Amino acid sequence: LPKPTLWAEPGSVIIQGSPVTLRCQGSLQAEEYHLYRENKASWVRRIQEPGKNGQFPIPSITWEHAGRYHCQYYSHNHSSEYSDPLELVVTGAYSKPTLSALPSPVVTLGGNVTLQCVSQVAFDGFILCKEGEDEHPQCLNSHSHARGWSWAIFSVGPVSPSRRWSYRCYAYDSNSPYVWSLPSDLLELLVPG
Amino acid sequence: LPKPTLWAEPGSVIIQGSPVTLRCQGSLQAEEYHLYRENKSASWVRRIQEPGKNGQFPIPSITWEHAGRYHCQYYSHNHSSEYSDPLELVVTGAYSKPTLSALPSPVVTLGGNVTLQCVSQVAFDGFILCKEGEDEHPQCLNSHSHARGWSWAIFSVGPVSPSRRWSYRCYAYDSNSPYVWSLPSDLLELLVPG
Repeated sequence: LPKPTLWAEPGSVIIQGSPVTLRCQGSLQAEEYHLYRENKASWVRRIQEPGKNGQFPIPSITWEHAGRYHCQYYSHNHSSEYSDPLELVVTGAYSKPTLSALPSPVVTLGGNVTLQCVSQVAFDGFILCKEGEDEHPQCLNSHSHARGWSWAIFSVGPVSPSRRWSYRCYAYDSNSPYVWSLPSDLLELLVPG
Repeated sequence: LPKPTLWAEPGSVIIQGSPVTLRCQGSLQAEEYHLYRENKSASWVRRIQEPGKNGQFPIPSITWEHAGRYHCQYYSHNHSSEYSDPLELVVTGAYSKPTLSALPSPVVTLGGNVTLQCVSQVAFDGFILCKEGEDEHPQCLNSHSHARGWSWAIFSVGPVSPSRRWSYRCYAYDSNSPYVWSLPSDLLELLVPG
């Protein structure tokens, strides 16, 4: 039976000391749940019999709150399968990095530009974001699947389209960073209203 | 004397069988031009009358070998301006194609998370992500990083396509603790005329 849906009411990448709630949507005939996982134990909200999901608010958050998050609505008899693991992130812990436009902040119409993200400390993890219109801050992380077999990944958060929203990826080797393979099969993202 | 700046007209990243046309502007005084060259590359040239027109370098049938970072430095009277900031020429479609699989699914809410995956059959190390434009050709973002000193990350993106309120922000975390990012940094906006 359908795995629940779990997102964060205000957002996912939050600043320490900010209100946040973890809303779980599943089958309306839901009586229990399942949350946070890093070592077995759980935050369960046994909702009566209404038509209002099972939220999980927290006024002040901490760094420990940061990790994976998955719910699991339980029925009078039926037990459902887990859902999508949520990536809650708390910011403002270490030394703020620097983002430098290469070469010039001024950029031509449809040009290329190298944005340098630096810091005073050694780091092998960085984030790039973007600011749109009505909506709020949106960032992207990149990780790799080196173990077993190699290929990178592109972790994106709260998306906000306007016109065309399609993604295509490439592949190459460091021997030649300018000569690349053929684009991938057009992947079209789906969004409700 | 001012520094020139070169750019492609049909775009900087193109496929085989497609026309490539680079352009390097400057001052209306100029007379000549200059092209790229690397650790084992070859240099080029073209001559100009006296007044400034456009300065163009064509390669109708594009080819992999032509794939390299470029440079432009013009000539005036007695001196020579400075060689413009390099601009990497990219030729695509050489080998085995990868697949893009938005795990665990492409369907996602406005404010839903998602992880577009690009896995390749052959052990590569350079992967670029490329969202397409409505009338604008796809804007491409590569993610490479350093090693020496104290490692830092650089986001090398292709054609810039400005849309709404512009602003960027940066962040840094540790390997052991990935769900904990540093404080925000300054804001950065890209400048594009009309």
